[PDB]
Amino acid sequence: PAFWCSISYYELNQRVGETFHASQPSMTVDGFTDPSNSERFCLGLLSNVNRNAAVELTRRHIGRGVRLYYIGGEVFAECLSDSAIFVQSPNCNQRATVCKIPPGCNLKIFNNQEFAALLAQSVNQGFEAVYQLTRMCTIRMSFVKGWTVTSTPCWIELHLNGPLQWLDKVLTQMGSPS
Repeated sequence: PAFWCSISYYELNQRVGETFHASQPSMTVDGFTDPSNSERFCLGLLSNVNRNAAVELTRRHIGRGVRLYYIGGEVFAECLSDSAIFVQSPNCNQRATVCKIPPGCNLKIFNNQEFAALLAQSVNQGFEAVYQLTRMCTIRMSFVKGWTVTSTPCWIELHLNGPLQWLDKVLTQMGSPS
């Protein structure tokens, strides 16, 4: 996939900034006021007229944030911030729980071997069963405070394009012969 994922930033229930499209296998999402580029999604420059003290307080603790890694269809997250990050990944929980990644730690947030196995099995269950897997292609992550997700001050939503494109391909193959 051209862009392995798209990342959208949120402040409580408010969408902030444009969607980040990841083209590099490794990149960071941090709270710095630097311009974003292919290797970093910087949340510090983003403005929000309706931003309260709670959100601005959290934003100051993001720091180095999180480094995301894409390899072999798998996705890993590493907490660079000195405050923890919290991930809600259906695929990860498949082994709605929120995982806490403390400072300096790492976790595989998307297992493509697990996904492939669930996909092969889901085909036998029908179109709807395969489509249900789209839910594992969306991962939410919050900075500093864990958790609805709209109740956390700073969070991002990732959409994994590789798995989604694969699901599209399979669903297409399931076209009824009639």
